[PDB]
Amino acid sequence: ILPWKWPWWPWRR
Repeated sequence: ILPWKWPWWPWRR
């Protein structure tokens, strides 16, 4: 599944 190195954490935007 997708890795875990994505940037800009995903918040309740």
